[PDB]
Amino acid sequence: MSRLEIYSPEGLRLDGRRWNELRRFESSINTHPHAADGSSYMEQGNNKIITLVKGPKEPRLKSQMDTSKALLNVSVNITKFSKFERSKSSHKNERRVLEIQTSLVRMFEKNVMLNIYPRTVIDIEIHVLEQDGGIMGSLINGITLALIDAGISMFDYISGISVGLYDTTPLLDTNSLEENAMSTVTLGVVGKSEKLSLLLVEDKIPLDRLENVLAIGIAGAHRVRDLMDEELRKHAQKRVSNAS
Amino acid sequence: MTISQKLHDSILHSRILPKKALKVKAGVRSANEDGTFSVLYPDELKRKWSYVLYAKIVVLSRTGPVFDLCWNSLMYALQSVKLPRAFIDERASDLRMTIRTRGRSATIRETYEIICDQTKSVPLMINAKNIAFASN
Amino acid sequence: SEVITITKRNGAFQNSSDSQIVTPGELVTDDPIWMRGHGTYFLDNMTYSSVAGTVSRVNRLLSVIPLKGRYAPETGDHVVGRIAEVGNKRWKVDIGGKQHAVLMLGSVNLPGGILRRKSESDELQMRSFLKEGDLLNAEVQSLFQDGSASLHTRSLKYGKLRNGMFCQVPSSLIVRAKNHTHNLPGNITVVLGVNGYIWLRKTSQMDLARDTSSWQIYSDENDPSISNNIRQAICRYANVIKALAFCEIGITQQRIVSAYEASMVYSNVGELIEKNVMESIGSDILTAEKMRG
Amino acid sequence: KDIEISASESKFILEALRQNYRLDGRSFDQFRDVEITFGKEFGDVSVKMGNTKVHCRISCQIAQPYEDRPFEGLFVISTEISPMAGSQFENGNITGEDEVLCSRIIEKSVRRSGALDVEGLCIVAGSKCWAVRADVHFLDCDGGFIDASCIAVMAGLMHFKKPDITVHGEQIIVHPVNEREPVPLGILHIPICVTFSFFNPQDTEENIKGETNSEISIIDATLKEELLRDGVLTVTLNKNREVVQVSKAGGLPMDALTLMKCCHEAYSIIEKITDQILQLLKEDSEKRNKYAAMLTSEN
Amino acid sequence: RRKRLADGLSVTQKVFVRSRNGGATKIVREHYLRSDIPCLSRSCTKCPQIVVPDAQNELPKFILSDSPLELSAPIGKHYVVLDTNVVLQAIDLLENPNCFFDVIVPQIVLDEVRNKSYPVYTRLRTLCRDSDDHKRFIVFHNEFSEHTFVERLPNETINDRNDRAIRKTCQWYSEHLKPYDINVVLVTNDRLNREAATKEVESNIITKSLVQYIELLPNADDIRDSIPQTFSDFTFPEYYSTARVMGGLKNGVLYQGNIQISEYNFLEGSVSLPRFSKPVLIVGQKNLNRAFNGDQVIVELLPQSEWKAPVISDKQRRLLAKDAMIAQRSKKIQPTAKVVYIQRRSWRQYVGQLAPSSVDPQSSSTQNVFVILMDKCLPKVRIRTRRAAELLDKRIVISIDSWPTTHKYPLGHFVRDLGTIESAQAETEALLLEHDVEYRPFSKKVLE
Amino acid sequence: MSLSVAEKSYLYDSLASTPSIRPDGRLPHQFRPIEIFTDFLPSSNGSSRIIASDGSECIVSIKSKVVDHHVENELLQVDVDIAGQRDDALVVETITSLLNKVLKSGSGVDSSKLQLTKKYSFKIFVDVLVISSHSHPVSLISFAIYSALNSTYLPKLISAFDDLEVEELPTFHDYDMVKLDINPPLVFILAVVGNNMLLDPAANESEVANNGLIISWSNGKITSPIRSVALNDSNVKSFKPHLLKQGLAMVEKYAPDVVRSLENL
Amino acid sequence: QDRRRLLGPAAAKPMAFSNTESEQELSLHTGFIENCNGSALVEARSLGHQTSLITAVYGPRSIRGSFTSQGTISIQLKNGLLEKYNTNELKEVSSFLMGIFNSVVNLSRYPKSGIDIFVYLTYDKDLTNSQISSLIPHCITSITLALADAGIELVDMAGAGEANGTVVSFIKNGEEIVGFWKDDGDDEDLLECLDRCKEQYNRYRDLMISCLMNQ
Repeated sequence: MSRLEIYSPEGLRLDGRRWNELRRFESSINTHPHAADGSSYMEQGNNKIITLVKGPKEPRLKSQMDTSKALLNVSVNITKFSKFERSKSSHKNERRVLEIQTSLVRMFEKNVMLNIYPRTVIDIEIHVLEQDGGIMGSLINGITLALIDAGISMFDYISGISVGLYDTTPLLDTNSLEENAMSTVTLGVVGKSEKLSLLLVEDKIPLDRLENVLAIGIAGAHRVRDLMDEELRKHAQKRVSNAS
Repeated sequence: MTISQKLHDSILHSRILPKKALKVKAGVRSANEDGTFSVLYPDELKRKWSYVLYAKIVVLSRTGPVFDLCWNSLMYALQSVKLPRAFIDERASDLRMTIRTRGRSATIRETYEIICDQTKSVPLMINAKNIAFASN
Repeated sequence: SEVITITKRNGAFQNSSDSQIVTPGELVTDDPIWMRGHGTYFLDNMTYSSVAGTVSRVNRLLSVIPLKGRYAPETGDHVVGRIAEVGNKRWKVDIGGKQHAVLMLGSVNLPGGILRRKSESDELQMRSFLKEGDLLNAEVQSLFQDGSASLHTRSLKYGKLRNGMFCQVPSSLIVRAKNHTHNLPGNITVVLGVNGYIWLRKTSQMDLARDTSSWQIYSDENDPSISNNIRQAICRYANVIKALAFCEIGITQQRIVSAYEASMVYSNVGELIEKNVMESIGSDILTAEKMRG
Repeated sequence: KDIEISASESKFILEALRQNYRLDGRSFDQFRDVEITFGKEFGDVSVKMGNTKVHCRISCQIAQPYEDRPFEGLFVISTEISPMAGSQFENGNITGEDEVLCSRIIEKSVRRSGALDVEGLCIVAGSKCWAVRADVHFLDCDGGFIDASCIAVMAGLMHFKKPDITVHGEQIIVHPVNEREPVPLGILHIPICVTFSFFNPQDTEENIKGETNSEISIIDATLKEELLRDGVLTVTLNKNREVVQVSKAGGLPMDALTLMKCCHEAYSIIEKITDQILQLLKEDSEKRNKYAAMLTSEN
Repeated sequence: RRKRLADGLSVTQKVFVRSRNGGATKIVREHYLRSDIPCLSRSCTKCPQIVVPDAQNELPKFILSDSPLELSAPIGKHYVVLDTNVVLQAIDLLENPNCFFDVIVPQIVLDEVRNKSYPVYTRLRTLCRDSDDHKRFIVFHNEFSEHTFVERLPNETINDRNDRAIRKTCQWYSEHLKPYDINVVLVTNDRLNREAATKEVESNIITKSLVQYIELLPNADDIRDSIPQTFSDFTFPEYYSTARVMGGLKNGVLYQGNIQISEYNFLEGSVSLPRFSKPVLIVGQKNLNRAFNGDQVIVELLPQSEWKAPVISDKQRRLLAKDAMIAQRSKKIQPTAKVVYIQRRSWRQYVGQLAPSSVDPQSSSTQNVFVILMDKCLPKVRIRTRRAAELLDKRIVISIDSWPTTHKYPLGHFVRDLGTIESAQAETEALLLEHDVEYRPFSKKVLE
Repeated sequence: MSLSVAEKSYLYDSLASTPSIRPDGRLPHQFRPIEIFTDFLPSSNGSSRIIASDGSECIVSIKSKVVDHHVENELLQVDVDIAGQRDDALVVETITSLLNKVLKSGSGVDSSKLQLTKKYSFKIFVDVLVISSHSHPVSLISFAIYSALNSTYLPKLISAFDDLEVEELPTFHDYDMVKLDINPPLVFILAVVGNNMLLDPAANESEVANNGLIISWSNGKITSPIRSVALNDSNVKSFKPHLLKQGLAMVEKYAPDVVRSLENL
Repeated sequence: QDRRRLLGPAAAKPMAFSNTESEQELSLHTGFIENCNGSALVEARSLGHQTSLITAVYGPRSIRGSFTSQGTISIQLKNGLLEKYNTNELKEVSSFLMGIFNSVVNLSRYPKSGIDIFVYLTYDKDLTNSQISSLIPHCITSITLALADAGIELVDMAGAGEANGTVVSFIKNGEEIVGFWKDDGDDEDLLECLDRCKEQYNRYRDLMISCLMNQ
């Protein structure tokens, strides 16, 4: 029994949001010029991520080398101050995390034009600072910045969002309070399409909603890569207008 | 990683140690007059307690096989082990606590922390007629 | 009269000519007549960019030049290499670009010259002439199938550095010209790499020879006679590089001279590090750019 | 340790899908046949689907519960690969990725899903509970391990029984095995996972901006089939039509409308196989009791 | 501070510290205001312009009529906006079918109820959805409302901004209800909140108390006995503080359970504790400490000086608590306990009968009466009331209001007017509810 | 870094000048320009964000916790993360173990200000994430922490504080925070070249040095922990002690001006 | 738990108990480990405090990494039997160790060659009714004797002396300092902190050279 109010009959959420609404969504480009040529910062609500990309460059060992394409390393940093309650132990080989480290690779095996970057290394650095739930799709949207943040060869935008289900009703952009309150699904959505990169369900879901549930998140996901685009573009105008 | 196993194995196969030798006979520290403490010890016989022992072997300047010297060095350490006098509190403050279920409840048992004496000790009882030695 | 810049800003993570600017995933057109080059991928009509960059339409060739990326190596360029590794008869050496350049064993100026011919004992002395991290002048020959290219030293003018100091910049602000070695009043010399690597040293006679012994081409020696008036004059040219780099300024040899004389306000050379004052001198030259040419 | 296959062989299968053929002899959307056989012990089973062979084991013992959930018993699944089942594998790599790809599934398939009542492991609250163990062994791989280990664990839970208990404070009376019977366990729901296996016959762009969905999805990749696939997807369901987990972790891009159309076909498959377990559990226990009838009349 | 979104939409941070298990756990949330907040009424024509469907694709129903009970000018037509306290005092007055048909529930008022009582919070959740043609309850989410949202002022407690926002909540209302001359009536019980509007501080606002509202009804005589509310021989003790009992629970000091107070002995009862085998008696009128039978309470053992044979530190009591289990194994002298806190009242609506001694025949005015309850184990309740000559040969519903320090018998108020003593219909009725039998007809949300 | 030998002479030449010359030519006691941000992780008791001139980058977080100050000795804990490195590495653990000593509970730390009750107090967590460094990073890291403690608010006690007899469970208000009054220490990296002593060694300056120091500043003075410290290990030379005696006031007569620049609000 | 070792059943616990200018002294010995090429033995006993520890040499071992011009030192501090110093407490000392020997060892004599140093904090009494800081100088002495036993090119018998929570390491008969370590103490006691350290250093190095030249 929860002593609180999940979703109002008057249509409202905890901050008063509707079921089809987002948090405040902020990106940034070239946050760290002195660090790497890929440096981008995310605020999606209180989900705050520093995203860092190194490459395309020489390996540390000739063993870790291919004569066909690039490699992709995922290093996730969950701080012990990432949550309200401070976690005791470190996470650096936690089997929960390694799954995502697998996950973003296979999500991003297929945007990178791998053949045109052979014998070189791409390393993607993650710094999870403030954690607000919706944690999975929070990452991917930070990734899509960071590859463009160096301008690496690719096909498309890739969008990510967790969308939750309170009993019948979809919830775009849940939080961790709502995440522990109901069943949620995250979608790794590619560009403008209807094709998926990531699809992950932990919670128990009745089958019959799911087609409708999947039909929800696309309009959210399309508005994601929407808001990424111009925000890059108004940055992109700021270069040449003052470069030239 | 073989070694600590291999010893323990034939130590069991030595049949040196009945667990009667692990039976601990604790006292209770009588909170006596004007703030003094004497531990009432029972003698010659509600919970029970058991010693569990440990060993560490450090090996320096390995020149060959080690197992026999691993064996034999333990044996002389075995005869030198005193069993320190363990006692519990007279009535420990650490008592039973309850935990609420989603309507029900249970009781944590009282936590009598055994304490070994700073001073008293007894030796160790050995099946001495089975104390082997090693040779390769 | 200070030690450190401590200025405070609390309560925030952060403080917060027309051409086509295109994104990845974006259609350019589907006129089939266009040709498809760099930054471009496609499906039979659909012209699709892949980076953050600009549409370049060359006369039938459409291609996308990005804005962000590493240094692009091209042949015949005058850059600076830091010695990464030694191979079989090969060397590895950083450009700053995507990968290392390679450098053949006989690709270098031998002491005594060509009268010193080949020897297999030379690979027993690879570490003799070269070792790690060292800096030099190199001439970009040609490439491989990928885009990785190689170097050589076909002159006396190319060779291992000494007599000064290194600095480095983004590769963008370095402008192209028909010349790259430059000699500056103060008896000193900039060796602007294209790739973003910058070496200063004292003007040699060979430098003086450009405008009117040979056994010292792997030495770690300098001229022993180095005044502080040399040395402190190095640092004044040193910071004004980073001034223009912080101010995003295309390097003109004259602008440096213009940077140097504008820096004559400040004799305290340590004051050449200020975020404002570098920007102020940066603001000076751009205003001074609005007079001459 | 690297599997080497010719690109000529790579095109070959890719052609066979382009003419709707696959090498095993099944349909695209057809699953292998499953042989379930129990050992004499409870929680002992050998499970076999053609070439892939597995074996698992259920046990339990006495321990205290955590501080974390002081109400509930303890349970965990080991899935340590031995290089016995194929020479690809390290000696017990718990840090390999595919291992984790085998791990987190069965972690979510069982532990976070909760088919098993852990609260029914509480002997006495906070003092003594059960420590229930699930060691998964692989024998020989033709893929479908994560579906096989899905089954063989859930097979094992429906065959294990735990012995008899009597409590008096500390006087906790574990009875002899043969006087007082062992007692089976409480399963909330029965999950069955399904591997889906994905093959672009085209480049990237005709998957990306080629609007025409043209991507072949099959069930239960064989070993050679598995080495060329482009995306990886597993869903899990029950008899009560709820979806346990879904995991598409990247790989090939993939239409949503396919996935629902995929997951419906999962349902009719898994239900028939589920009941086949259910009879065989009964029928073996019937054979246990008919041989128990062949024992007491014998003795 | 606050920030803006491009939809004209506001975003700010509400942040606090969770005090659970004594921890200091800082909790931060973002907060949104919207500008599509409906006024939810019949007469307004612009809040129905902004109403948008839900995920089930519905635009909801705007039910507060143009026609309230109209009263004497300067009331005229009016709506009612409440206090939590007047709800906390008079929750059953709200459930009168005869009156109060059109009430806005403010969101903060909604929350303090959800802060205070869970099944009382059910009833407002019950009434608002089960509002009908007659009686109409809405919930206005005023702190989701942009135009009524306020902040924490400097040097402020949380109570101040509560009253100010409710004042702010009413302030928007009549402004939106100027075009139809339906007023808004703010009801309170707080005398300091009945002080700041005496000067009419900012808003020319309708600040009346309960009775100051009640004294303006056309039919207020029937309802004023549903208004909630020396008498001394000694003084009863009190109940322990919050940090005292939470400080008592972990150490094994304090105990809770249920108590049974005897009918054959009104002043003696025992509990069944989880740590304890035998029913541990609590002896003494002060030791029962003005709780009722069946309630959830929190008890403390008594010293052996008060133990019965058929200190400052809790270092003593625990060792004495061990001696209780010894005395529990005695069954010759067994311990006594007393209550020190009440975990929960098991109060509800109650039905009884009055005392003929308590009533004056010649009087027509307000007077004290005690109610003889139908529960034999529970004592009489002083009822300050007018119409006792009516209700003496009649069945009644009360509800207990409070227990202050002095009163040997509690303050409560009559709620529902039932019918004649040993009439078959009325004796049918209380036979249902005092046996907990639902009888009310199926409501408007049922028949849908 | 890996630098070239011909520089390494000239760099060791120019800095060991008797009119000593930095590669950027500052005065020998100067530091380099930085940027200091805090108060930006609003889930935390305090936050911090500091920017170097070479782009070295760190953030230190402040989370608190209420604890019994009798059952626990260390009331204040430091925990450090460097990006790019294993837990097991050297430079990690030494710097980690250092700042614990620097913030011992009564050495320069005024744990009475941390004290909640006669029974309880505040466990604090100095939690450190370094994005990048090109330096021996330590003296940078203290600086943000100094601002981090100067950017930390704590919820207010409501009830009383004597829990020996009555044993009350302490109560906090839900909005009212008070700033931690504290006098945090500071750390300075030093280096010895020839007969010269530079302040704030940059990485080039850090490379060529014969040896270097770490000096603990607290309370407006020099204090412990103080360690002689290697930067490289190809150029490690010994040292006259008066040079060691020289640097102390050389720190100290320029220390509070850096402090007052940061004691500036 | 740890699947690699024998740690007993988990619910056991170890046993518990409750309450119911001076001279330092050495005994220094070499040549007693046949795995190594340099060994040194140290006894220490001072006033409440008795300490014994072992320093072990392996060198020159090959380096599978790459080319270096010269040698490379590796130092391990490991708990012995009773005293358990903290993990991060250890390596800080290991950091402080390496700095001094990098003003000692002719690494230029030893290209592409490794140095392995194993220090076993074997057993310590502290019967006294910055606890690691009291054991610093004896390490350097224990290392130096073992490094003489492997016979490696060392510039000086360098040693450290202690004065009350302060460690200062010398060369040239104290005429230069090579390693500085300070904890809390007084303020500006440095000049006396020169002295008592120096004379112990003046004591110790003579004790060391006696241990070898007389053998």
